[PDB]
Amino acid sequence: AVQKVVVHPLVLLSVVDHFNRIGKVGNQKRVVGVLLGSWQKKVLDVSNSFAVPFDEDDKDDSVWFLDHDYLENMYGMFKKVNARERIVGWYHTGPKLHKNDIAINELMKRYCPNSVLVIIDVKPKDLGLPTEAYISVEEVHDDGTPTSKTFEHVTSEIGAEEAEEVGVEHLLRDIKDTTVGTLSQRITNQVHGLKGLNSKLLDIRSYLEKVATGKLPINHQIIYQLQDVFNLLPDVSLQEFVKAFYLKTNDQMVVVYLASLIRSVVALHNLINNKIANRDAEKKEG
Amino acid sequence: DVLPPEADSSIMMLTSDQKPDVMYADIGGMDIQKQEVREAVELPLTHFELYKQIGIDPPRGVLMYGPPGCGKTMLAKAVAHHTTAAFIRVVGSEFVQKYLGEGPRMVRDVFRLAKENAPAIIFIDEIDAIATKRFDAQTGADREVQRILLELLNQMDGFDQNVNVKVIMATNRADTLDPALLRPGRLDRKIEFPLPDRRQKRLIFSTITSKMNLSEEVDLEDYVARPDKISGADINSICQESGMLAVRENRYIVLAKDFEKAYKTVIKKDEQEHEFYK
Amino acid sequence: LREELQLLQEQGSYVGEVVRAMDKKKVLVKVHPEGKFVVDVDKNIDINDV
Amino acid sequence: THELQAMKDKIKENSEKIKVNKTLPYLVSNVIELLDVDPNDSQRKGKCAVIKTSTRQTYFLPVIGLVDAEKLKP
Amino acid sequence: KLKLKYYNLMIQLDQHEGSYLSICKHYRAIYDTPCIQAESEKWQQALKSVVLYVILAPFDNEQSDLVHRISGDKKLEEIPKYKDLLKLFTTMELMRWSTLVEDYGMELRKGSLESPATDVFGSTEEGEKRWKDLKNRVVEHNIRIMAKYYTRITMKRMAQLLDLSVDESEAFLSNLVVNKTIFAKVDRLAGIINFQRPKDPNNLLNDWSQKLNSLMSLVNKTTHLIAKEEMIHNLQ
Amino acid sequence: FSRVQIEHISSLIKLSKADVERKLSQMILDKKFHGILDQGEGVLIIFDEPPVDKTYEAALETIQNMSKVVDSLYNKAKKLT
Amino acid sequence: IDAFRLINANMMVLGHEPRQTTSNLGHLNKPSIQALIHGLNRHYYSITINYRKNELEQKMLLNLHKKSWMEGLTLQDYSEHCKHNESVVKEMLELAKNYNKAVEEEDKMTPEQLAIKNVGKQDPKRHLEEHVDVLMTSNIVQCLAAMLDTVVFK
Amino acid sequence: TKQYEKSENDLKALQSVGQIVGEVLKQLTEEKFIVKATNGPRYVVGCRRQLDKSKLKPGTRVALDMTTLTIMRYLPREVDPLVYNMSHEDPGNVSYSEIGGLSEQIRELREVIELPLTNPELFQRVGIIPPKGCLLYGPPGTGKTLLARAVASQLDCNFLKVVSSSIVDKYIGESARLIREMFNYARDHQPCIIFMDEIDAIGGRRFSEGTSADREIQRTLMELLNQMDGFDTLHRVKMIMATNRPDTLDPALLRPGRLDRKIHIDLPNEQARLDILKIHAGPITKHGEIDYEAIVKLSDGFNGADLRNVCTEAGMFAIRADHDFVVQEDFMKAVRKVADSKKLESKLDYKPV
Ligand SMILES: Nc1ncnc2c1ncn2[C@@H]1O[C@H](COP(=O)(O)OP(=O)(O)O)[C@@H](O)[C@H]1O
Ligand SMILES: Nc1ncnc2c1ncn2[C@@H]1O[C@H](COP(=O)(O)OP(=O)(O)O)[C@@H](O)[C@H]1O
Repeated sequence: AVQKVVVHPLVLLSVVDHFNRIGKVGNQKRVVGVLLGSWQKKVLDVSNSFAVPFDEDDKDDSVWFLDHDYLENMYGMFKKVNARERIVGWYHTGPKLHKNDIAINELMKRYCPNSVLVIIDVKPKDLGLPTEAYISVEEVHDDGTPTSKTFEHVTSEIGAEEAEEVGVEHLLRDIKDTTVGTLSQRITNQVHGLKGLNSKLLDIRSYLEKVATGKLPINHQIIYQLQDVFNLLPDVSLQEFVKAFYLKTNDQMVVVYLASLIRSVVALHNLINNKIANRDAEKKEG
Repeated sequence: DVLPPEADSSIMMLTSDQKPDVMYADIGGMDIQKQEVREAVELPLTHFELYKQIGIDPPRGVLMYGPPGCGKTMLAKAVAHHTTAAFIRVVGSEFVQKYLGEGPRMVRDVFRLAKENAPAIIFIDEIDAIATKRFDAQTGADREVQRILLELLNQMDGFDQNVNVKVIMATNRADTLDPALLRPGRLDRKIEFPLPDRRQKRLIFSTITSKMNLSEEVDLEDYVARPDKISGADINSICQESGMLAVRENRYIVLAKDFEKAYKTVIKKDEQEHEFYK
Repeated sequence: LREELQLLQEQGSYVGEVVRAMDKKKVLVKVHPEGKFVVDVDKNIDINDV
Repeated sequence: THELQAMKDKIKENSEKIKVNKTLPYLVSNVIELLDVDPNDSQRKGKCAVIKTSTRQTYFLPVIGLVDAEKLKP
Repeated sequence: KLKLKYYNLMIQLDQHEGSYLSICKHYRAIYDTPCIQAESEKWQQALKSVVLYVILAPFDNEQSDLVHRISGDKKLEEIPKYKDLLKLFTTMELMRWSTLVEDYGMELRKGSLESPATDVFGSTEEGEKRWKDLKNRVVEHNIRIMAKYYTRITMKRMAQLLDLSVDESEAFLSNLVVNKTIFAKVDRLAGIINFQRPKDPNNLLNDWSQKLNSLMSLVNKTTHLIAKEEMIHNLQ
Repeated sequence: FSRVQIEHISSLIKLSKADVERKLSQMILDKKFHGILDQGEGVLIIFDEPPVDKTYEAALETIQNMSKVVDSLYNKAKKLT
Repeated sequence: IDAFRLINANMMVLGHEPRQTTSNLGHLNKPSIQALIHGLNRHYYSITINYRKNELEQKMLLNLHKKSWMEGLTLQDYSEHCKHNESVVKEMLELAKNYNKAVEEEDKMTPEQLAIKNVGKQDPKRHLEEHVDVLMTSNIVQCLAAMLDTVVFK
Repeated sequence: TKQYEKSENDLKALQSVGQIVGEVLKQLTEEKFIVKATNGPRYVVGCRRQLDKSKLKPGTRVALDMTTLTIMRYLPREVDPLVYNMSHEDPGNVSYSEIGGLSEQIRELREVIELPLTNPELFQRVGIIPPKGCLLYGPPGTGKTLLARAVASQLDCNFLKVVSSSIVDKYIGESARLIREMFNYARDHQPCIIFMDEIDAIGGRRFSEGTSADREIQRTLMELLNQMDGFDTLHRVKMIMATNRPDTLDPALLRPGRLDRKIHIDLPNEQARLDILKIHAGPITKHGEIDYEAIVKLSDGFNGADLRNVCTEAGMFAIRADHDFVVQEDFMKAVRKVADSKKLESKLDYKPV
């Protein structure tokens, strides 16, 4: 099926600028549009998209509709100008999908064999790479219930090709690039580490909160198996983990030995040559 | 930036480890013709220092001529056994192009691919195609490829001194070869085609039949005289012709009537009572 | 570098041979792969310099 | 069952684009023909063709486009 | 279809002296003739003769998917000897060699089809060659799993597990270690012998790349944790 | 097999233990055979730690870097006198 | 990109050289944009382009492409640097230490030659820095492996 | 209606531009490979991600992108002229027996060509090198072109005729390369056979050199030599050569190798002409009165076509009377008298060997 999707900055902005379109008039609900995907292989890619006016009542929180004439002739517009582009699904700005979002995909399954819905985020806050990806699939259940659709999460990544790189790479004008080797890896050690702390923290806060409030199910199903997967590896020594310690010490040997070698070479060349050209410039001019 | 340099472009060389190769030791009639190639190939390549000691500069001149009898191209296949270097099959007319500039894209590269991949050797088979004297500007490209022949005449002297080349040459007709092609420091050594003779005959008699089935019936000392009065030849193929006459049968060892049949098929004639009164 | 790397594409560059100069300040020069041109000063090097 | 006239309209509109993009014959050319398909190393399908020009050039193209291998050998 | 019957003539040549591997795919080529048949005894004896030569051929990667191609057919499982032959191959573990003699000693009395006993035990010298070959195949089947599980072992426990003398253990360990299928360590005087393990750089590939290969699942922990979490929370 | 008894490895090679110990130790003398024997309990063990490469790089640098400062002795002691 | 606007040919009566407040004009002309392009400066003229914010979207789309050099999720890619993490990253350290042996065996030939030619040929060969960055990956070695004490224990 | 939209969706694939042909020359790195356009500019580009350079190799016909010029697809072998030289077909086979004479011309060429193909062991049994070609000449008598044409569809196997005309190629007569371009598939489709009529006008002497159009000739000869002068083994191709005269070819061709054997035709004997009339008298039916030796004894010293055509012309001259069947009476007159006019221009037909 669909493993991972490539979300370019162009489609994300194409939702967010429409969040300015209906956002200046407001008010509630979300920005929904039709997603134009490009499938070269099992890995999915996204290039363009277009948004359609959408309203959803709360009464009746399950009522939703889109304009098919807009989806039809504009697809005829975008397929005309670009024959490689076709609709792989739809999208919305969330932030969290209400249970009614399933039937939208079930309606457009006539257009595409598998429609992947992309939740997006117009205002960056947390925790990381924005948006989200959900693919329409029927997993049934291990409990043998009548088949129901719980959308499986698709990992989303940001990328570009050529011209879409040109625009944004000039538009940054913000932080140093990269710089490779010094600030890069250590700031990533802060972000990936600390955002990994509050991720599982708030996620384990939901683990206990769902047991405290929100039952049923809730708990079951995956709770006992997933939590035991957390209890798979504690994981400490003795024994072989002690061997990995001084083996890792034996690994840092070579690299730091080489470090002292570069120290001697850099100090030799630079210091000797600089003092030469220094003492020479002083004794000749003075 | 330039290339490494280089993987270059065309051919290139090998032709031994990737085949073909043919043993020269079968034909010994050319020994005196190999006497040049003996001293003019091995030591010139393997010693550049001895030429400082003797006080004489190694020539790039080598010639070949006469075909048929051919020798030549197959004799260039010989030294590919022992000396390991480039071997490039090239004529005058195969590197003719639709564009004039490809010549130095070959021959200027040919030099920079040779001396950089040196030790290397290059033989141009039948160089006589590019020696034609001509005017019209349609040949102005060829005039430029004989200016390329001049441009390769120009930049081949950069081989002086040391590493590396063996300039070996062959033509069946010496007519249109320019004086600057035979220029001092270009061709200083001329090999012609010596005609095979009683030694070479008995050598070309023995070398062919020592492989194919031979008989006690076969006395080739009569044929070092009777057919030898004219040919000459191409006897090597004539030596194979009587072998090709065994395919008329159903045969194992070729007969004597096939020996003469090879002589009666090739060739005639005297010619004439016009020569009887002389 | 980038400016000369910007300058040199939209035009290219070549090398000519002057076969004559003009009273109008122009110069008779060939584009050697192609037919000839006739082009003008070129105010640094004058006509009498070449 | 009434969509056959609608499909007739989309093949009239797209063949009108075949009237503007045939794509028009203008430059004279000559052909070189071959059949190919690509296994890897996933699996895909298609075919290719070769062409000459009036400018002497030659090109490697997915099979014509518009008329097909029906005719001819080049 | 006489050319297909000539295969039954050539199986005598391929099976005659030195090749137990050449009969692998060719006994499946002679198996195509009973497919057109319209035969009973020759068909059933072709099923057993083609399923019973697995022990003959040495262990190889081709031998696994080979017996997996013939495995699953509805006609094959009708024979309890196939149930024992499949029992030893799948999941391995251990079974007493005397019980293997019981199931493979009754095949002479079994039948119906006498053809497997004709190809295997029909010849005295060839039968004994396949007796020692069977001994080498079952002990190598034991070594295959045990070597992957070592670490270390003891010599006396190897003697009682393999049901053969310690010198026979060193003999079977000798001709298996010259096959370089498993690199062993064998010292009988101290009693501590061992098989495997890497024997890797190992300070980079093994310790580093594998540990942080588990850290792949550690950094992917919360990723698929919140996934399956939302999955069970949404549907009920 | 690295660790092996000397008597049964002489049974595989079919030779006396006297010239098995001396020939194998002669193979250790040639360095082509990595390992060592044990005469007390009659054991032979194979072990290796091949790479010296980092020490080669180190030595090549610093041993020549001696002559480097010797070369700087010429210039920096020339300004003195 | 580029910019173009057609000047009015009916203005040949009056002058062709506006505007006033030359700020964005004189700054737009530069580089002077070659010759063939400014050959269109007769009968045409360019126009200035500025990027208006819209800072929130510009900032998120800034981080969107920063996912390349920073990390994919700001978590994954350098947790993928925790996946490989010296793995198989020592193989490229073996090629880097082969660049140590290669480059520094000809780097020890440089200072002696400097004493022969007396001295700098300008130069230096550069043949500078380099494996300092390999030692910055060693900072990735020490840091991310020091995370194991936090990963393994509780 | 639906199939028309399918051709529309066919056209939805055709807006994609066709790539540029290329020949991979050599390589530098995994992102850099020496390649040249057919018009001469040399480039180094990157590949696509499916290929390995084992699927490319240096000196390989390939294709490149139209913008990035990246290596994408390819085909190893192509050319225009090859297969289009194949399609000439001769009735017979049985035309073998329809050439009349002559045995040692007929039978020997079978041993010269056929047996080399099927049984090269009989060459190595004795140890004799295989003849790689054959030569006809003339024209005493005639049939050099038909006996070839007949054997082509007779000997069967694989054979490719070489049309001798168009090689000159107008501008840039370098087309001697095309012989290698043809020999390359002759090394591919091997075994295959080649007939050549007219090697003499492409056998130019450069005896006393002049003007221009001779230079392109002699240069086109140098490759033909070198192609047979290899450096290569062409044995699986059989080169058959016939023309007006075996004289001007210069001695380079005249030696074995290039010219493997000497075969020719002379004036067919009246005994063999007795048979040449049967194959002429077979397709024509008349009244049953015939003496074959009559025309053979009356009409003397002719050729198969010369006899036949005039023999049919006699039937055509005799059918001028509008009567259908004709006895040899008119033919003992017409063929007699008509060929007498035809033997007026038999002058100067005797050419050197
Ligand atoms: N019996 C025959 N019937 C018809 N044509 C014949 C016969 N014998 C020979 N020929 C003709 O002779 C031709 C070859 O001779 P060629 O040398 O080309 O003719 P010419 O001698 O007129 O130059 C063959 O193509 C064939 O048509
Ligand atoms: N050992 C030999 N000595 C002399 N001639 C030979 C020998 N072997 C082959 N030949 C003849 O030489 C011809 C090829 O010789 P080559 O030198 O390539 O021709 P050319 O001299 O015209 O370039 C063949 O036709 C063959 O008959």
